[PDB]
Amino acid sequence: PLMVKVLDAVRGSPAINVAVHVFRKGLTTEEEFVEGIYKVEIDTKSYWKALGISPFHEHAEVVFTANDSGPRRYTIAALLSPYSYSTTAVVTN
Amino acid sequence: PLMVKVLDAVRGSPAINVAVHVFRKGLTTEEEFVEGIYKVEIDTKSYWKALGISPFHEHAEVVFTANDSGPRRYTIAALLSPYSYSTTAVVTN
Amino acid sequence: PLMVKVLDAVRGSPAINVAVHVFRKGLTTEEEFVEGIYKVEIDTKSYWKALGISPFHEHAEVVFTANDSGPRRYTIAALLSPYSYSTTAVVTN
Amino acid sequence: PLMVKVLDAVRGSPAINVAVHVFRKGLTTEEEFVEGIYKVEIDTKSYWKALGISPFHEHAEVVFTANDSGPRRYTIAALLSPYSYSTTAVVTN
Amino acid sequence: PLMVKVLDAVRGSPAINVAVHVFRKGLTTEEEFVEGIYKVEIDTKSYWKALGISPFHEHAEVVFTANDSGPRRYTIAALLSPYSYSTTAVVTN
Repeated sequence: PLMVKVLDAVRGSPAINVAVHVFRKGLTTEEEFVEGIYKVEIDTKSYWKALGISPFHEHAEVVFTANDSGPRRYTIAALLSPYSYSTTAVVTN
Repeated sequence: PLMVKVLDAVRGSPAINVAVHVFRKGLTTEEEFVEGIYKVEIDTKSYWKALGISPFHEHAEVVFTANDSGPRRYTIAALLSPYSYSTTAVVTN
Repeated sequence: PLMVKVLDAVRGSPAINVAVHVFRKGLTTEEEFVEGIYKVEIDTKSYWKALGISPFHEHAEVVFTANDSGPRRYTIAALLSPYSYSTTAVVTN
Repeated sequence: PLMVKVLDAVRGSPAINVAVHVFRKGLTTEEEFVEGIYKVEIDTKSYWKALGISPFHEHAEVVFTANDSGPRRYTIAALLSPYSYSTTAVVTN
Repeated sequence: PLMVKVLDAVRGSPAINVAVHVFRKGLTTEEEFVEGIYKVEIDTKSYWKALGISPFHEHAEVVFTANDSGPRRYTIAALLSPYSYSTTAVVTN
């Protein structure tokens, strides 16, 4: 037998985030997985990845430059954060 | 036997996010997976990926430049955040 | 037998984050895993990864430069933080 | 037998973070794992990783430079910190 | 038999962080592990890792330079710190 009980009875008004997982049993390889159920990515960067099998093999002249700059703003009040009977505000005077 | 019970009885007015998964049993390879059920991507960048098998193999002259700049703003009040009986506001005076 | 009981009875209005996992049994390899259920990535950078099998094999001339700069701001009030009967605010006078 | 009971009865309005895991039984290899259930990454950097099998094998001339600079600010009030019947604020006069 | 009871009865409004784990039984290798359940990484850097099998094997000329500098500020009020019936504030006059 295998029984899983989550949140059988609720009487009020809650704020919930539920994730239930029950299991019974060349260059990049991934198999038989679960990735990023409740996931947040903000300002994620990747430049070079898995270029090939034989890149720049013979007499390569490469100049690599990466500039991250400038005015960038990120304002968040609640992130993966449930609330109940509260007050949430973002004010920019 | 295999029984899974989630949120059998609800009496109020809640705010819920539910995700239930039950399982019974060349360059980039992925197989038999679950990816990004509740997923948020904001300002995600990727420049070079999986260029080929033999890229720039012989006598390549490459100049790579990546500039991230400028005025960019991201304002979010609630992200993956359920609420009940509350107040949410974004004000820009 | 295998029984798992989580949050059987609730009488108020709470704020919850629930994650339940029950299990019964070339270059980068990953198999049979669970990754990043409740995960937040902010300003994550990766430049070179898994370039290939034979990159820059013979007589390579490479100039690598990585500049991180500029005015960048990240303001967050609640991150993976549920609340109930409270006050949350982000104010920029 | 195997019984696990977590948070059977709740009478108030709490703020909770729950994670329950029950188990019954070339270059980088990982297998049969759980990684990053409640995980926060802020300003994480990686430059070179898993370049290949034979990179820069013969007569390589490499100039590597990594500059981290500039005005960058990160302001967070609550991180992985649930609260109840409280006051949370971020004020920038 | 194997019984585990955590937080059977709650009468007030607390702030909790719960993590329960019950178990019954080329270059970098990891297997059968649990890593980073409640984990925070701020300003974590890694430059070179797992370059390959035979990197820079013959007559390599390498100049490595790593500069960490610039005005960077990190301000956090509560980190992995739940609170109840309190006051939390970050003020920048």
